[PDB]
Amino acid sequence: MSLENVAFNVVNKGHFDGQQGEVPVSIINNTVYTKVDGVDVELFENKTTLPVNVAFELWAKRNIKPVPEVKILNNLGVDIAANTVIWDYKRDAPAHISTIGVCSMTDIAKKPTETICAPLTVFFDGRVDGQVDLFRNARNGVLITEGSVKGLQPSVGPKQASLNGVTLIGEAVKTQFNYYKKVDGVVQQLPETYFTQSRNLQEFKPRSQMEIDFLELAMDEFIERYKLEGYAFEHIVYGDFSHSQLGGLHLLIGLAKRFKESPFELEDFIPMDSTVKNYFITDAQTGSSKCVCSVIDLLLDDFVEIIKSQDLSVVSKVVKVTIDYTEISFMLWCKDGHVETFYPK
Amino acid sequence: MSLENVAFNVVNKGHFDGQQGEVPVSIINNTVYTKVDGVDVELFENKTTLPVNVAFELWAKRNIKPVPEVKILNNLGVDIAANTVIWDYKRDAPAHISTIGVCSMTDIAKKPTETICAPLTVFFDGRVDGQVDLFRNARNGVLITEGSVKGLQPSVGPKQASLNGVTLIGEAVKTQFNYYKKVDGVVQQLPETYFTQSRNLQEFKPRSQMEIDFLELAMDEFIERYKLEGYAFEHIVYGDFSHSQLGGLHLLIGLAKRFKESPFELEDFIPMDSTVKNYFITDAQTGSSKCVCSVIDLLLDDFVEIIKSQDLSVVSKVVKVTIDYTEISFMLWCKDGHVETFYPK
Amino acid sequence: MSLENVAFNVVNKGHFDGQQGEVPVSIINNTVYTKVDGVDVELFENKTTLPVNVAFELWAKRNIKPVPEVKILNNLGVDIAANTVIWDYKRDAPAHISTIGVCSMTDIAKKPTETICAPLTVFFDGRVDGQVDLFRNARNGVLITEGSVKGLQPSVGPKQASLNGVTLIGEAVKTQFNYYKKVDGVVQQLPETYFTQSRNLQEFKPRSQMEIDFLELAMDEFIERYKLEGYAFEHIVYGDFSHSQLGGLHLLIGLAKRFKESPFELEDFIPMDSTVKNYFITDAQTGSSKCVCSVIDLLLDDFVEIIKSQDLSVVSKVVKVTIDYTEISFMLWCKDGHVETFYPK
Amino acid sequence: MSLENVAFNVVNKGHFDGQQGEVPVSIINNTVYTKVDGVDVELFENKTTLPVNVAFELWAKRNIKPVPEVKILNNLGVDIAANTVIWDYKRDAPAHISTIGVCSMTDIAKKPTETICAPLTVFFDGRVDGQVDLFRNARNGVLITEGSVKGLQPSVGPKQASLNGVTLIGEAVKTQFNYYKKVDGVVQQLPETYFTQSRNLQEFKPRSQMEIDFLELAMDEFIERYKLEGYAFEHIVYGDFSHSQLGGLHLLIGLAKRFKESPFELEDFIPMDSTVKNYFITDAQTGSSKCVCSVIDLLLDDFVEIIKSQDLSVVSKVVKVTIDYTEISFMLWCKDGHVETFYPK
Amino acid sequence: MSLENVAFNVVNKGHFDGQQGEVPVSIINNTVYTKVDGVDVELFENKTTLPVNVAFELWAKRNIKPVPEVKILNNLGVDIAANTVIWDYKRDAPAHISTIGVCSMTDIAKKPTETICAPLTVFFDGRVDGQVDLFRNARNGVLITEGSVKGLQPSVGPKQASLNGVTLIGEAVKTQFNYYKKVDGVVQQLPETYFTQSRNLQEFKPRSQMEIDFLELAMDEFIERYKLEGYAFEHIVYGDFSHSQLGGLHLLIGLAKRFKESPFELEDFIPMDSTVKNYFITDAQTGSSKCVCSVIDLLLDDFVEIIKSQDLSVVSKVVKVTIDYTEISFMLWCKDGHVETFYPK
Ligand SMILES: O=c1ccn([C@@H]2O[C@H](COP(=O)(O)O)[C@@H](O)[C@H]2O)c(=O)[nH]1
Ligand SMILES: O=c1ccn([C@@H]2O[C@H](COP(=O)(O)O)[C@@H](O)[C@H]2O)c(=O)[nH]1
Ligand SMILES: O=c1ccn([C@@H]2O[C@H](COP(=O)(O)O)[C@@H](O)[C@H]2O)c(=O)[nH]1
Ligand SMILES: O=c1ccn([C@@H]2O[C@H](COP(=O)(O)O)[C@@H](O)[C@H]2O)c(=O)[nH]1
Ligand SMILES: O=c1ccn([C@@H]2O[C@H](COP(=O)(O)O)[C@@H](O)[C@H]2O)c(=O)[nH]1
Repeated sequence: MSLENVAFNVVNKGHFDGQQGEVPVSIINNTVYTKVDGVDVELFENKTTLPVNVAFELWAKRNIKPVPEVKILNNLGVDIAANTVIWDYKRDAPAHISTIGVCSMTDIAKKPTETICAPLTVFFDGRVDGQVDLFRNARNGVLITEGSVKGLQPSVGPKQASLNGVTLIGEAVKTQFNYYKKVDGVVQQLPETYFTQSRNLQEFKPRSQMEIDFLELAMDEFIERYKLEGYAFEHIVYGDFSHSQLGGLHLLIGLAKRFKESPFELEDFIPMDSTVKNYFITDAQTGSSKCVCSVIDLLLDDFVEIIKSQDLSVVSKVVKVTIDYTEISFMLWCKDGHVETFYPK
Repeated sequence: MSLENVAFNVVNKGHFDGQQGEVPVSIINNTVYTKVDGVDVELFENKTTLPVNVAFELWAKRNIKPVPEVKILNNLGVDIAANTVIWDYKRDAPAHISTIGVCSMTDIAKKPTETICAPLTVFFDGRVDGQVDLFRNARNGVLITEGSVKGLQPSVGPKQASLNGVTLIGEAVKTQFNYYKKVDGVVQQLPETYFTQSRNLQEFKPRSQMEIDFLELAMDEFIERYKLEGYAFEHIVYGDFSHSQLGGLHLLIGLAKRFKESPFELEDFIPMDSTVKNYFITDAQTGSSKCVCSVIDLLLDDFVEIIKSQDLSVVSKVVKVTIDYTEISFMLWCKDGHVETFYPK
Repeated sequence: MSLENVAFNVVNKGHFDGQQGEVPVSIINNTVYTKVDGVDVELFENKTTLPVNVAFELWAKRNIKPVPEVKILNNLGVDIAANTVIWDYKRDAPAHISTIGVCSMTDIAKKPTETICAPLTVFFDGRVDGQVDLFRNARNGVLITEGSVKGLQPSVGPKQASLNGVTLIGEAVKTQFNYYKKVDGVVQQLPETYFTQSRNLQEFKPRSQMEIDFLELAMDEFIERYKLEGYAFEHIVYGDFSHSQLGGLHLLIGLAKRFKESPFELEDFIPMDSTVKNYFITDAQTGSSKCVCSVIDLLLDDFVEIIKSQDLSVVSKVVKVTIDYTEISFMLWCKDGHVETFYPK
Repeated sequence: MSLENVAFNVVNKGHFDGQQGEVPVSIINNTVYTKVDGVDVELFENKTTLPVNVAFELWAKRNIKPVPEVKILNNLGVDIAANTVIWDYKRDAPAHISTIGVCSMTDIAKKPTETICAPLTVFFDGRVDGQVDLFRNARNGVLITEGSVKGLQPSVGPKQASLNGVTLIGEAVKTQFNYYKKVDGVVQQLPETYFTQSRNLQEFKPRSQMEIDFLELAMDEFIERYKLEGYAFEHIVYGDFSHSQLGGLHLLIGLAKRFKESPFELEDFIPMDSTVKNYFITDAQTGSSKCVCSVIDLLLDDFVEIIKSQDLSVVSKVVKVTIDYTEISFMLWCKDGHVETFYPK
Repeated sequence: MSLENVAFNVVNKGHFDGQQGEVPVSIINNTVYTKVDGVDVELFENKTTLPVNVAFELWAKRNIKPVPEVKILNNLGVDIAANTVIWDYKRDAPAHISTIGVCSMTDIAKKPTETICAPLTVFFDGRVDGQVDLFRNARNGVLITEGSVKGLQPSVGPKQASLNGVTLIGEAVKTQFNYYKKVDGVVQQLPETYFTQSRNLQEFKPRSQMEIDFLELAMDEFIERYKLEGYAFEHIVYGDFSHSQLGGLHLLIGLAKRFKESPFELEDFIPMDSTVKNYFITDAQTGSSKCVCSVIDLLLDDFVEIIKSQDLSVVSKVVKVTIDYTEISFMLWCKDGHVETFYPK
C-alpha cells in the first residue's frame, strides 16, 4: 500500500482497484494533485476532518456497489464496516470513524474476528464471500443479503439503496436487501417498520396513485377523495403560508407541491443523512419562514395509514412510529376531535 | 456566552436563540464541526476575513427578520447596527465591521448610547423596543419603522426587503419601511429617489405592463408603442451583439430578455451588493463580449421617465439621478438630437 | 464547559482550575489568541494532530502534579487515564489518544467503571480520592501510590518523575511511587527491573561515584580502577571517532563526556519518549557520523552490572534486560572472550 | 506603495527605507519569500493575527530608533502612533491595532489632525519634525522629547528604551525621555512614579551597590547590613523552596540569585510586555512550584524604599504604588508587626 | 517509490536508504506524521515552498556525505545535481530547484546525459562511480574529486565542507576537494582565489597565530606588531561603537572579538548562504546600530594580504578580489594616503 499507488488506481481505474503502479502526487493544503502530462490535476479535495492523505485513501477505497443508505445503518447501530468503506455522500466523509482491514492509519483490526471488534456492531455484507459465516460467528453485527440465509428470519429492507451516492430503486442491480441483526451472539427480530422514501425536492416523483392525486388534485379535492377531512392536511402537508411564521409543511411531498408552483429556500443547517430532516425554510412568495421545520419523506399512503391510526381525543401527545427500524417521535395536537398539527420531532 | 452554547443553539434552533446548553465543537482549518451521534457534521464554513470562531458567532446571531437590503444601508451611510448583526449574503460576511452589544471580540460598546458610538451613523430598528427613543437621542443614526414616528416626516423606502438572504416584497410580513436619518442630532430630509428592483437574470419577472410589453413585444413594436424612438433603446436596453465588443445592454430587464432567448456568461468580478453592478459579460451565441458592462435594475417605467427627462442636445454629459438615496452618475451620449448611449458609471 | 471559560482559567490561573468566567478568544490557523487590553495575545499553538480548540482544552487540563514519565506508562501498557490528562512534553501532545471524564470531544466515558473502559488498561492515580478502590474493581489497570496499598505487593518505581515537563527527583514533593498492575481482574507481579535515569546531554550530572570517576578519570584509568578490561568500554561507552562511521557510543554518560570536551550534533529523528533513543549523530571535531546510534541512559553502576553478567564466549547474540518494566534487547558481539560491541536495539 | 517594493527595501536596506525598486515575492501559507539568485529565501513569517501581506508591511516599517518600551505606552493610555509603527517584540506584533499614515489596509487617517484621531490618545514623537506642534494642537496625546518643550513641565521617563527589540540604557544614543500628556486639550501632570528596570533572568546585572550586595552576600548578612529584619525578605525576595508550593519569590533580582545557583523553569503563560509579570514556575532542584507567581523588576533600592514606607500593623491590605505611571496594587500581609508576604497582583 | 516507503526508511535508517517497507503516514497542514505505537510522531515540517510530500522526499534523500558548501556551488554556477540532493541547511530547503533521477515530481531527467541537461551546469561528484566519465562527456558541469583526474588540472578547493549541515575541516573524512569546470565541452581554468572560512560568532575559533594575536592582544598592540598602522583596522575590523550609527566592523573575527566581550544582536535579514553576509546589527552596550553591515569571514592573514596589496592614493574606488571563485567587490575609501574604510558590498 502507498499513496502513489492509490493515485495510480484513481487515475487509471476511477477508484482503488488493487492495480500495481504509481504516479507523482502533490499535496498542497487540503487538496491532492497529480502531474498529468506536465500539469497538475486535482484528484481530491478533503472535506473531512481526517488528514488529507488518509481521507484520500478512504475515499478511493469507498464501496461502489449498492449499499444501504447511511441513515439505515445508523438506525441499526452499525459502528464499523467489515473490509470496506461506506462513504457518506451527504457529509462527504466516511460514514464510520474506524475501519477493519482497509487502511493502516485507520484500521483497528485486519479482520472482524479480532477481540477488539467483538463489542462493536460490525456491518457485514453477504454479497462478499465468507461474510455470512463471519456474521454467524460475530458477537454483534448487522448482515445484509440479496437472498435467504439458512436458519435466519429476514427483515425486508427498503426498496432503494445508494450507489456511488445515487439513491435508486435498482432495476439492473438488486437494491432490496434482507436484514439480520445480532446482539451478544443472539439474532434479533427486527421490528415492523415503515421506510422513508429518500426523494428530493427538485426531482420529486410520485410513487403511488395517492401521491399522484396529491400533486394533480386541488387541496380540497384530494382530502375529499380519500376522506381525510379533520386530519389537518391543509396545515400539516400542504403548509400554511399566511403568517410570518410558516405553519406546518412537514412531509416532503407537501414541499414538492409548493416548490413546483413557487420556489422557496431550505437551509439544511445540520447536513447529514437522517430519517427526520430539519430545515430553516424561507418562503420566497410570501415571506413566511420558520427556523426549524421538521420534514419527513414518507410515502403518502404510509403517512395516511399512520395518522388514521391515532386517537384524536387529546390536546397533545407524543406518537411513536417505527420508521427505518427506529422509533420516530411525532407531536400530535388535536382540538375538538380534529388534528391541529402533527409533526415529527 | 460561549462557542459551545452558540453551536447548541444552531443545532437546536437554526440560529442563536439565547437557549442554555452546549454541544461538542471541533474547529479544523476554517470550518466548524459538531459531533452528532458519533460523527462530525459541518455547521459553518468561514468565508469571511474574521477568525473562524468569531465569524461563526456573528453568523449565528444574524438578524432573521426582514431588513433593508445592504445597498440601502450603505447608501445611507450606516456604519454599525444597534444590538443586531446585518448579515451581507452577497459577500457571505457581516455587512458591518463592528458590533454593538453582540459579541465580545467585535463589540465596540454594549449600548449605542456610549460616547464611542456618537460619531458613527448607527442603524436603529424601530421594530425592536426602545430603539425609536434611542434614535431620538442618538447623534448620528438611521431609523426604520413599519409605521409613523411622532414628529418626524418619513421617507418611504423600497417595497422589498431581505429576509434570510431572500429579497422579497412581503405579503405575510411587512417589508415596506419608513426611513429617517439624523446627522449631528438633526433629522435629515431624505431626498426624492428612485429605487432599484433587485431582480436577477434567471428568475426575472416583469413588474409592470411596460415591462411585460418589453418581454412580450418585438423590439421595434415596443419602442413604437411607447413612442421611444430616438432614445437608443435598441442599443442601451436590448444590447448590440453585432461586434466583437458588446454594445450597450445596461438594464437588467434587457439582459433578462436576451437571456431567456440565448444564454451568456456574466463574471461578477466585484461581488458585493451595490446599486450599480459591473459584469464581465461574454455572449455565448455571438462571441461579443465586454470587460466592464455596467448594469442597473430600474423598473422600466422608471428608466423611461428618467431618460425622457434629459436634454439630448449635447454630445456627452454626466447625468445625476438620485437612486436608493444616492446620486448615481449616468453617461449620456447624443448625436443630432438622438441618444447614442446612456449608461450608469 | 466552554472554550472561553478554559481561556479564562488559563489567563487567570495558569491552567484549567474550574473557575467561572470567560474571556474573548480568537482562533486563527492553529493558534489560540485572547484579547488582553485591546491587543491579541497568543495563548496556545497547536502542535498536535487534534483540532486546535480540542488540543487547547486538553492542554489546559493537563496534570500539573508529579506523574510517571510517559515511557514508564507506555511500557506498562497504559491506554488511557482516569479523569486526567497526561501531557507528553516530548511530543507536545497528549500521551493518550482518548480521555475519561475530561473533554466532551475526546471522552469515551465519564467514569472508568463504564463497560467501554473495561478492556483498556486504565491508569489510576492513588493520590486522587477514590481511585485506589476503582483500581481494586477495574478489570485492567495500573495504579501508582505514594504509600502502601492494603493486600497488594508494590513494585518500587523510579526515583524521578515528571512535573510540568520537568523530570526530577523530588525533595519537596514525592516522586518515588509504588506500582501495581491488574490484568483481567488479577493483580500482576511486576518484574525486577532496572530504570533509566532520564538525564540529558547539556546538563548531565553524575549520580554515583562510578559516574563521577567516569567523568573525572582518563579512559584507561577508569577501566583499570573498576577492572573493566575486555568489556570494550573504549568502544561502547567512550565512543570511537577514528573512522568515517562513528563507532559505539551507546550510553548517555559516554556522550556527556565527549560533549563536555567537544560538541557534536544529535538529530532526534523519532522525537518521542522511549527507553532506548536513536539519534543521527555527527561528530563536529572529526566528521565521524552514524545514521542510527542507539543510546540508553542507565546509571553507570547498573550498566556495569549488566555487562558483567553476560557470557562473552559467543560471537554474537541478543541479550534481554528488563528495564523500565520492559525487556530491552541488546546486541552482544564478542571475539576471543572479549566484548567487541554491545548496544541496545 | 507596493508589496514588491517593500520586499525590495527589506532585501536591500534591512527595513522599509522609501527606496524605489521591486523584487519577486511569493506568499505561501503565512510566510513571505523572495527569489534570490534562483532560490526562495524566507523574509518574514507572520506570527500576528493580521493578513500576511499586511503584517509584512507593518513589520518592514517598524520604528528602528530608540522608543519607549511598550509597557510605558500602554500604561500611558496610548492608542495609536503618529506616522510610525511601534513594533511589540514581546508579542512579535504591532503594539497598536491601527495606524496613521502608514499602510493603506490599516490606516485610519493620513495625518493625526483628522477628526477620527481626536478621541484617541495619539503618541507623538518630538524627535520627528513638526510633531511637537501637532501635540500642542492635538486633543489627546502623549509626547516624548529628548529635551525641553517651551511652556510644558516634563516628567522624566525611564533611563532605558527599546531599540530594535533591545532594551538598553543608551550611551551613544539618548534613551532618557521627557514625557508629556494631554487629555481633552489639557496638559496633564504625570504622577511621581517608580520605574521597572526591564532586566531578564539569564543576563541579570546588578545596577546598584545594594543589588550587588544582594547577589554577593548571604541572605542573613544582606538583611542585617541594610537592617531589613522583619520585612520578610527571606520569603518575598529570596523565595521559599521548602514546600510543594513555592513561597514568595516576587522580585526579579530574587529569581536571578536563585537562577545563578540553581536553574528553574518559568512558563510565561501570558506573553506580553507588562509592568507585573505572572509565571508558572517550577523549581528544578526541589520540585517546589507555583501556578501564578507574580514578578516585578524594581531596582532593589526602590523596593526597599517602598516596603519600608508601609504600615505593618494590619493582617492584610492592598498597597498602591505608582510604577511606570500606573498604580500597581500590592498585597501586604503582616503578623505581629512583621511582614508575612508582600506581592504585586 | 512511495511516500510510505520514504517514511519507513526515515524511521528505520535516519534518511532514505533504499530499504523496502512502509509505515502509516499522516499529512496535516505542512507537517508529516507517522503513527508509532499508537501515537503520532512528527517526522518533518516543511519550511520550503514545495509541496509537503515532495519536500519530505527530497529531504529524506539529501546527501549525507561531505559536500561543498552551497556558497561554493552557487559561485561556480551549478544549476542542478547529478543523482543527489544538496540540502541547503541555511535555507532549510534544497539548494537546487530541480533534480536528476531523484524524485518523480521534481525530476527533469533520469540521467544527466539527456539533452535537457546539456545547457545546465550540472554538479558531478567524482566519489560516485561513473560520474567522472559523465563529466568528461557533459557539455556544462562542475566536478569535485578527492584525488587526481587524468589529463585535467585541478583547482584546490577550501579545506572545509558541509556534512549534514555541519561545516568542518575533516580529519576522519576528506573535505578538501579538487575542482574542475567545463563550459560548452571545454575545461575551464578556475581562477586563483581566496576562500572564506565559514566560522560563526558564538563558537569563533582562531585558525592562525595572527588571528590568535587579534583575539589576545589589545587593539593598538596588534596593529603595531604586524605594522598595520594606517590601514584603518581600528574602524574596519574592530568596529567603531561611538556614534549612533555603528562604524565599520566588516570582518567576522572583528565581530567575534566584540561579541566575546560584549553581546549584540545580528538580524540576518536575507537568510541564505553567501560569501558576503549583510546583517542589521544593534550593539547592546552602546545602542550603536547599522541597518546594513556587510560582513565577510576571511582568514585574518588573508585579509591583511588583500588590504596591503591596494593603492591608498585615491579617495574612493571599487576593489575586486576573487573569493570563493567569484569576484567580490570591496569599497575602498582613503584620505591622505591612509584607509578610511574598506568594506565588501
Ligand atoms: O423539532 C421541531 C420543533 C419545531 N418545529 C416547528 O416549529 C414550531 C414549534 O412551535 P412551538 O411548539 O415551539 O410553539 C412549529 O411550527 C413546528 O412545526 C418543527 O418542525 N420541529
Ligand atoms: O463604468 C463603465 C465603463 C464602461 N462601460 C462600457 O465599456 C465601454 C466604455 O467605452 P469607453 O467610454 O472607454 O470608450 C462601453 O461599451 C460602456 O458601455 C460600462 O458599462 N461601465
Ligand atoms: O538499532 C541500531 C542499529 C544500528 N546501530 C549502530 O549502527 C551500526 C550497525 O551496523 P550493522 O550491524 O548494520 O553492520 C553500528 O555502528 C551500531 O552501533 C545502533 O546503534 N542501533
Ligand atoms: O496574582 C497573584 C496571585 C497569587 N500569587 C501567588 O499565589 C499564591 C496565592 O495564594 P492565595 O492568596 O490564593 O491563598 C501565593 O503564593 C502568591 O504568591 C501571585 O504571585 N500572584
Ligand atoms: O552594502 C553595504 C552598504 C552599506 N554598508 C554600511 O552602511 C554604511 C553605508 O554608508 P553610505 O555609503 O550609504 O554613506 C556604512 O557604514 C557601511 O559600512 C555595508 O556594510 N554594506
